[PDB]
Amino acid sequence: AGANDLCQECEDIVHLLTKMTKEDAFQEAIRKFLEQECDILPLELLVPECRQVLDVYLPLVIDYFQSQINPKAICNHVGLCPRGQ
Amino acid sequence: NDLCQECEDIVHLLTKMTKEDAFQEAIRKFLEQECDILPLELLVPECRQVLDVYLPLVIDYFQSQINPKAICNHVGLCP
Ligand SMILES: CCCCCC/C=C/CCCCCCCC(=O)OC[C@H](COP(=O)(O)OCCN)OC(=O)CCCCCCC/C=C/CCCCCCCC
Ligand SMILES: CCCCCC/C=C\CCCCCCCC(=O)OC[C@H](COP(=O)(O)OCCN)OC(=O)CCCCCCC/C=C\CCCCCCCC
Ligand SMILES: CCCCCC/C=C\CCCCCCCC(=O)OC[C@H](COP(=O)(O)OCCN)OC(=O)CCCCCCC/C=C\CCCCCCCC
Repeated sequence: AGANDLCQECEDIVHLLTKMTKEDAFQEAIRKFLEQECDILPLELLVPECRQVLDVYLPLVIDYFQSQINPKAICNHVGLCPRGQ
Repeated sequence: NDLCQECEDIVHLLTKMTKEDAFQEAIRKFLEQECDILPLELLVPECRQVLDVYLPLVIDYFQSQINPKAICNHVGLCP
C-alpha cells in the first residue's frame, strides 16, 4: 500500500516543482542556499568546483521542470512506477 | 503560488516516501547506475562511496523528528 503510492507521491513532488520553478524567487532562494553550501563542508569536497557545477546545472534543472512537456516521466525513470506513470 | 506551503508539501511527501523500503531500493539502483556514467561519475568523485554514505543518512533524516517550516526557512522559501 505504501509502496504502490510511491509513483503518485513522486509525481506530486514533480508537479510541485513545476509550479515552484515558475517563481524566480524560487530560483534565487535555491541558488543562494546552494552557493552557501558549496562553500562549506562536506559539499565543498564532495563536489569539486561546486560553485561552477551549480552555475551550470541549476539553470538546466530549473529549465527542465519549467519547459518539459512531461517531467513526471522522471518518476518512471527512477524506478518508482512499476505500472507506468 | 505559496512557495512556503509548496516546500512544506514536498517535505511531507518525502517523509512518506522514505518510509518505504522500495523507495530506497529504486533510488539506490538508479543512482548506482548514474554514478558509473557521465555526468555524475565526474561531478562526484568516488560517487558510489558517496552514495553509500549519504543515501541512508538522508532517508533516516526524513524519518526523524524534523521541523518542515524551519527546513523550508533554511532554504529560503518560508519567512
Ligand atoms: C549533506 C548532504 C549532501 C548530499 C549531496 C551529495 C551529492 C550531491 C550531488 C549533486 C550534484 C549533481 C548534479 C547533477 C544534475 C544533472 O546532471 O542534471 C542534468 C539533467 C539533464 O539536463 P540536459 O538539459 O539534458 O543536459 C545536461 C548535460 N547534457 O537535468 C535534468 O534533466 C533535470 C533533472 C535533475 C533533477 C535533480 C534533482 C533535484 C530534485 C530534488 C528533490 C528533493 C531531494 C531532497 C534533497 C535532500 C537533501 C538533504
Ligand atoms: C537542497 C536541495 C534543493 C532541491 C530543491 C528544493 C525544493 C523543495 C524543498 C525540499 C526540502 C528538502 C531539502 C531540505 C533539507 C536541508 O538541507 O535542510 C536541513 C539541513 C540541515 O540539517 P541538520 O542541521 O544537520 O539537522 C537539524 C536541522 N534539520 O540542511 C543542510 O545543511 C543540508 C544541505 C545538503 C545539500 C544538498 C545538496 C543539493 C543536492 C542536489 C541539488 C541539485 C541541483 C543542481 C545543482 C547542483 C549543486 C551542487
Ligand atoms: C527531481 C526529483 C523528483 C523525484 C523526487 C523523488 C525523491 C528523491 C529523488 C532523488 C534522486 C534525483 C532524481 C533524478 C533525476 C533524473 O531522473 O534525471 C535524470 C538525468 C537526465 O534527465 P532525463 O530527463 O531523465 O533525460 C534527459 C533527456 N531529456 O540524468 C542524471 O544525470 C541524473 C543525476 C541525478 C543526480 C541527483 C543527486 C541527488 C542528490 C542527493 C541524493 C541523496 C544523497 C545521495 C547522493 C549520491 C549522489 C552520488
